[PDB]
Amino acid sequence: GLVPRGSHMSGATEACLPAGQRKSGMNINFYQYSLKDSSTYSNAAYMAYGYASKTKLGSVGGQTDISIDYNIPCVSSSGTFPCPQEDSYGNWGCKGMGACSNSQGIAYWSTDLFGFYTTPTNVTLEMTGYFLPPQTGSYTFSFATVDDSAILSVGGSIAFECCAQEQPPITSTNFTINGIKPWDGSLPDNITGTVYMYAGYYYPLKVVYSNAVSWGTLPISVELPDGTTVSDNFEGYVYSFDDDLSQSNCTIPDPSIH
Ligand SMILES: [Cl-]
Ligand SMILES: [Cl-]
Ligand SMILES: [Gd]
Repeated sequence: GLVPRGSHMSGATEACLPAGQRKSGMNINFYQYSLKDSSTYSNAAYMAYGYASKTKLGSVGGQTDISIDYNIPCVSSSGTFPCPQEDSYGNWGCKGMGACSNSQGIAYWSTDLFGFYTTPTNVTLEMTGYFLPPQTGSYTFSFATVDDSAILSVGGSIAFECCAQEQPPITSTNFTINGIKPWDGSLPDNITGTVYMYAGYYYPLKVVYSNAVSWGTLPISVELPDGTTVSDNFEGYVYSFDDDLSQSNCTIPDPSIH
């Protein structure tokens, strides 16, 4: 037929065409989160939107390197250096540093999260922007591991509303990757979510990440339709647009027929 039939039962992921000035990178908003609170971040509502009802600490924009790798200090015989989690041992030392005199259970202050001075031991952050597929097809997003709790959402009315990136979070819990810290135990590594995307449309993207204590980890990747993998540095794929709530045509509910 003259036209494609469209994804079945309106199943295409909603995307956007913002007409404003495109900016490289994602916006990162930071919110208060309590040290050693292992329960708040176990709730879907909290991870989708509830985080923004706590105190906003600040923000940084234009971030293209979006992976989290936060290692606590080891106060060692030779000075204070960050300890890779896999190198921590005993009660406690860090391999190649000897015994550490400092507690694993207190808050620590650092700029390791996107240059923003905060407590990476205990914080919640929201990354927002738009993913621009250069290729039409299936994209598979993944978290290699999660310390401590995280979601990733893709699409208009899932991540956020088109042309409304800067607005209070929407209530959708239809996560693309659910890496929420379980109540009982934890969850596997390399948790994944797949989205079919049309080249040249802007797909809203939200990552919400939380840490309660010590090490923070969120290695973010995407597998492209060509089978190659982009890890950590999403330069060329992620962008921000200032809100334009007046741009009437901004939402594309079905890019499969637009
Ligand atoms: Cl350090
Ligand atoms: Cl050692
Ligand atoms: Gd942690």
